[PDB]
Amino acid sequence: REDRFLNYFANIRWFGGVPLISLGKKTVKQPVYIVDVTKGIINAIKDPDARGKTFAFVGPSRYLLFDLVQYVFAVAHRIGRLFEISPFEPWTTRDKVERIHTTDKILPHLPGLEDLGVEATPLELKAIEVLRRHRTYR
Amino acid sequence: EYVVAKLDDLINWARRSSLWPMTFGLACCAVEMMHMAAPRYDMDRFGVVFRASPRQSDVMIVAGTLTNKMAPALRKVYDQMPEPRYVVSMGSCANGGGYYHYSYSVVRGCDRIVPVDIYVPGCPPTAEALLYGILQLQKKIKREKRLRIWYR
Amino acid sequence: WFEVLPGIAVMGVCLFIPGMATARIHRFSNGGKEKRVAHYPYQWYLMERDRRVSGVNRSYVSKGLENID
Amino acid sequence: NLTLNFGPQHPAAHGVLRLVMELSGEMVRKCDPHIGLLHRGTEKLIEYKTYLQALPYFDRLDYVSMMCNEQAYSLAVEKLLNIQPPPRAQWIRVLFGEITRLLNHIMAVTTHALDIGAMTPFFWMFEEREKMFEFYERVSGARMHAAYVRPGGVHQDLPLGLMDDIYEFSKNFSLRIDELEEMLTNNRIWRNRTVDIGIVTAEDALNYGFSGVMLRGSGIQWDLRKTQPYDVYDQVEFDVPIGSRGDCYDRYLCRVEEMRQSIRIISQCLNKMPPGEIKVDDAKVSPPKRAEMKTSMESLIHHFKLYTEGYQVPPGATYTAIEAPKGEFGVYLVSDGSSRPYRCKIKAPGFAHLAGLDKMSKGHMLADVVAIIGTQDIVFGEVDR
Amino acid sequence: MNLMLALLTNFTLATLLVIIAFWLPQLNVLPFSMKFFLVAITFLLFDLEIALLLPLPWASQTANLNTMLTMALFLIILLAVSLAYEWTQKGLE
Amino acid sequence: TYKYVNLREPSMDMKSVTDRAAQTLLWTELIRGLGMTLSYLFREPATINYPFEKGPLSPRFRGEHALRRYPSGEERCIACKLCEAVCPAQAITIEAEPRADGSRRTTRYDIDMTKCIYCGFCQEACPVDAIVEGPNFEFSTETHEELLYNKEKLLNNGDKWEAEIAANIQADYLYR
Amino acid sequence: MFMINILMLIIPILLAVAFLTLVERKVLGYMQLRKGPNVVGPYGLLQPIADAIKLFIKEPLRPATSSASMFILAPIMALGLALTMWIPLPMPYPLINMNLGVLFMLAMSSLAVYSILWSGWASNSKYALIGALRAVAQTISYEVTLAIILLSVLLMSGSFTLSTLITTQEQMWLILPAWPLAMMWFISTLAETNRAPFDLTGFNVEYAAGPFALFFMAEYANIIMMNIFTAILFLGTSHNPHMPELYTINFTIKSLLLTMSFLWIRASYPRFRYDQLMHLLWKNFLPLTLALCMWHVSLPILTSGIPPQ
Ligand SMILES: CCCCCCCCCCCCCCCCCC(=O)OC[C@H](COP(=O)(O)OCCN)OC(=O)CCCCCCCCCCCCCCCCC
Ligand code: SF4
Ligand code: SF4
Ligand code: SF4
Repeated sequence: REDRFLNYFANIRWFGGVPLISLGKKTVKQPVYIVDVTKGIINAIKDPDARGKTFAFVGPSRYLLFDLVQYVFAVAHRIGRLFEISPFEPWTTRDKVERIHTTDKILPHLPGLEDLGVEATPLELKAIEVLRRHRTYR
Repeated sequence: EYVVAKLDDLINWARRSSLWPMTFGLACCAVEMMHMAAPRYDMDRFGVVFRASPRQSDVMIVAGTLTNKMAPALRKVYDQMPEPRYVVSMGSCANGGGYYHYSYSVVRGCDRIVPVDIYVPGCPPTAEALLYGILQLQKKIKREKRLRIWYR
Repeated sequence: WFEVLPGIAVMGVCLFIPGMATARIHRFSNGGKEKRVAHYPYQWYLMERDRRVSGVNRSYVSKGLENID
Repeated sequence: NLTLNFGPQHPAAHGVLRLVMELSGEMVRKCDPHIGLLHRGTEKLIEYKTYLQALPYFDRLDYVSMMCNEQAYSLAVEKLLNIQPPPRAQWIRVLFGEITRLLNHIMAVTTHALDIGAMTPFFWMFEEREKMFEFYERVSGARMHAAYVRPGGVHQDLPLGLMDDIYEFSKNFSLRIDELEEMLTNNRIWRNRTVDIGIVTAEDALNYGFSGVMLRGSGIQWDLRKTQPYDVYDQVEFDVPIGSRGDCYDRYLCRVEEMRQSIRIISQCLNKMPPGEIKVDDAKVSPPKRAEMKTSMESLIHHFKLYTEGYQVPPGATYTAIEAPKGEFGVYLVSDGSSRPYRCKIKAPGFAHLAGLDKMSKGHMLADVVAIIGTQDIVFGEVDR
Repeated sequence: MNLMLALLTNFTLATLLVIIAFWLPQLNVLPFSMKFFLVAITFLLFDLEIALLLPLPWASQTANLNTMLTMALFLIILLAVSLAYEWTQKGLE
Repeated sequence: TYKYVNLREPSMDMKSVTDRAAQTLLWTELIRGLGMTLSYLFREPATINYPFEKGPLSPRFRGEHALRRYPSGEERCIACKLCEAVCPAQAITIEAEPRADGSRRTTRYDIDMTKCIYCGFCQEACPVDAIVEGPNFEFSTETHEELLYNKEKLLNNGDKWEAEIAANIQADYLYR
Repeated sequence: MFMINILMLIIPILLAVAFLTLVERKVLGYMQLRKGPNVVGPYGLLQPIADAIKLFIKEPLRPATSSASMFILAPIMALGLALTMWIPLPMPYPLINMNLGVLFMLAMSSLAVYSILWSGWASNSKYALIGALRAVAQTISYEVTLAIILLSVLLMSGSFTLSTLITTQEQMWLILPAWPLAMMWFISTLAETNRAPFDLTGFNVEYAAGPFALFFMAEYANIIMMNIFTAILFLGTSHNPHMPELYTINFTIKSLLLTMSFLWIRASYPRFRYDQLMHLLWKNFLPLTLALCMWHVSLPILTSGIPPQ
């Protein structure tokens, strides 16, 4: 609901909506859903025998496309900061812009999520919830 | 800094100088608050104005007894409040639901729904310990906004 | 009954300023003289004339009998 | 048609009673309100308690009456137990039973005059109301909710005082009711705000099962206050008001004359009280005194057992009702034969007095509807019957 | 020449304050009813015939007066006869 | 009996209409009446300055719980359980045990100050007059986890004061 | 230094009503047997300065169901014309000597109804869509009851400008020939500015802490303005050329008493139940207005007392 990476998109009401960076090469990474994250911990908290055997979190099916950025504006139809405003909680034109566009689908020999089951969530069903813009009905 | 931390002795003073409360009259604890509005223990003009629209509130007050037919309607009004809010519930039936406590259709606590900060006990708290609870609340505001972004 | 009297002496004093201020501007801008008003076009014609012959460029100064003797 | 639910709105009055309005443009012609905001599980809850232990849950049934409730309970129990209460005790139940009517009939006008929107008669009368809660604290136990009337008559005697206080109180009250006469009666706008509104006068005004005012002040002379006795209550002299037509303004003018009766009765009751005892003497129902439950042997066994269990009530159904200051008060107390009662079904006003809002409302405005409600004097938590 | 430099301060002051109000110190990162129509039409009728009634105080420092007397009273007549036929039907108004 | 209020036919003659015509037209009503009954402002405001001033009470006023004891400390409670069986909210819970001296005392002692509905019957049920509703409204902590009073609040709370308590019982025990 | 006359009229008039919500309650206080602000002042006088800080701290959440270009547009004009109407007003010297200004006050006040139609409409449904309409529908009925009886005293005073209005009332207190008009002046002006007897007045409930304060600050700006406008018209004061200070002493102090009247009538009366509220204008007010409109024409003619201009 209230992460930074998916809310980095659609908070870009601007004089230009550019992807990163006008290219559909590496997009995207593996957006695992947040219920699967909290479900992996509670199974492992008395698993047993899960010490040292580090685990990896599978995402959805399967890699992902450039369509995601077009998927934002299609369906959206185009906490202790301060008393007034924080002076610097920016979009950070620095190494922030590259920490997500470096996908690295890593080694599948980690067990790491389906064995710490059961976590299976698509993207197309949970996308209605988090996105919220001016139409709200159609 | 001595310069910056001097400022929140105005702002965290100003919010504890003008509170615009909502009251939810549901049961017999509503009637005693009206006598606090009656000018013996005159509730107005000790920092705090009378009733107000549901939009412009800071301190909501749940009084009386909650039923399961009111548990949705409480949360929706609780969402519409702005951010520096506080919940203070009077009445012994807002702290565990008094007795009626073992009944099939009474919200157990008025704490498993909203997060509440100050608990006044009693079938009717006699509009004598309740101004004492409000001066407890302004005493609770010793918080800071500077040295929060100035620390982290 | 007493406490309302400091309430009266705040907002009522807050209206004392602009009537005092404006009457200490146009009196000050014309040097202790009131401002020449003009409601009819014949009335303006005096100020349109007399500014050109006052001494240099002013409408709030006079010449008097001793000008042309 | 627009289907607005002007109710849950915390627009003063009593932020509750959420209903529907199928208004025909401007007129309403269809009103179907919803109740049940406080159901509380009352009538199921009493089925596990005893008689003395269940008693304050009658007290918290109104917001206002503290001695008119529990008057409808002990008198609903003493008939089952073949007891008349002692004579000093009956003069107090009429005194506080004719002092709670000087709490409803103050609240029934001011709170009606606040929905309407007048500010100053709300503060001009509750500041005089404070002179009366000092009585409640001085006699029983608390601010309002007092477990004071018992089945064995009065709990304890009122202390030294309270006779040059009530006479001090009641000799300076008719000036305060002469204030609101200047505030509302001779005024035109409030008269224009309520004339010919809620004209319900036919025999369906009684087929709907209404109790008093929104009765006799609309017509049919009948009341439970001198055709049915309670205690020493017929030995005092008074009259009952009747208004002219069947609207709200001729059920409003009951309540001005009604408060002009309770002053007479208090000034008649004080002259007639004899000295005597408090409780019923046979002590199978009343507890014995504190100076007795520390000396003899017979006192403790009829003390220690009388709180583990309650009384011994004979079986056989019963029913009664008295004059609540807004209506009848039905209690159909089913007895079984032990310390714990069986079913205890209550009838409160508002079942009749608000189901007949359907007949009363239509043909009229929307701003009429809020002005209707504060005339019947409907209090929620009391519609939990 | 300040009229026009007289209100320009007033309107730039209102649009300034909203930016400190709605903007930067926030940063969160019909059914038709006939009876509610005919009064607007009725108002505009009596809104016109007060503008013809409007030039009166300049119409007194004038020539022979009984022309200006008997005719100015006639507009009030037409403003009043218009009431009476409309007074036959106002509706729930 | 009867009374017919608001039942009076009008006058309807030449002169008395002028009292009803001057009423509507020039408003001799609504100002002589309602502009004078408001003012009426010169009376003294009867307001209590609560942190400084306080209001009246009664000697039989209820409030905070406390426990008493004899002269030099004895635990006046005898754990005869009667206050438990008449509590309407069952806020009492007592586990007793023979203490090694021989006389029975308490181990756990609870008052659910949340659930406590203040029927005060505990004050009128103890034979050895142990529990007393102490007249102090000092309250309002910040958690639900705190108001459940254990025993070592109550003996301490019964010993923050006693002369407050011991004078009210001694002025009221003759009535009850 | 024309600019410093501007800032020494706009700014010193904001504190004239920012310190009135205090006075609103204390006058309300000492009727109900209760005191003013007690803990903060000490005499109250430190209360509104802190409360003014709060409404710009508290977060103004915006409706997602509305536009933004229309929603802040109504507070733009709210301080615009409701402060512009102060400008050609004498004390004893106006900022602008307008040749005609009584029409100019009505020309600006007629756009006050053009603001309420914005905020209810562009926001939301029902309440904000139907409930905000009726309030225009009452306040369109109080220009014809306003402007006609306004015109009936210009027939006797003489002209349109306001500077001649002082000289023509130097002996009179002109309520004495127009005490029937004095009611229908003050009743109608009370009704337009949306106050306690004439109230039905969703066009506020959607505004959070930011822009509610404007349409609480602009509405109050109107009410002392209808006081100061009745002040120069009915209860005219004396004028001294050599002593201009003595004018303003007995000028605002007379308007300050009539300022209390809106606070004083509010503490007496109920509402009017909308169907009556327009019914008491057309059926009841308006036929007397035409009659007295005919009255002030024939009588200066049948006096040979025409006012010169
Ligand atoms: C022949 C010589 C030439 C002619 C000379 C004759 C002189 C006549 C002077 C008449 C001018 C004043 C009368 C103007 C009309 C007044 C309005 C009115 O009377 O309406 C009456 C109002 C409507 O209801 P109604 O018709 O009475 O029906 C109910 C009957 N029981 O019912 C009411 O009574 C209610 C009153 C109106 C409600 C609003 C009241 C709010 C309080 C306002 C206080 C005003 C204080 C004074 C004004 C301030 C001073 C500037
Ligand atoms: S028990 Fe307490 S909260 Fe419940 S109705 Fe009674 S006074 Fe109100
Ligand atoms: S008050 Fe009585 S019943 Fe309660 S613990 Fe003490 S002795 Fe036992
Ligand atoms: S104080 Fe009241 S609730 Fe608590 S034990 Fe005594 S009677 Fe029961």
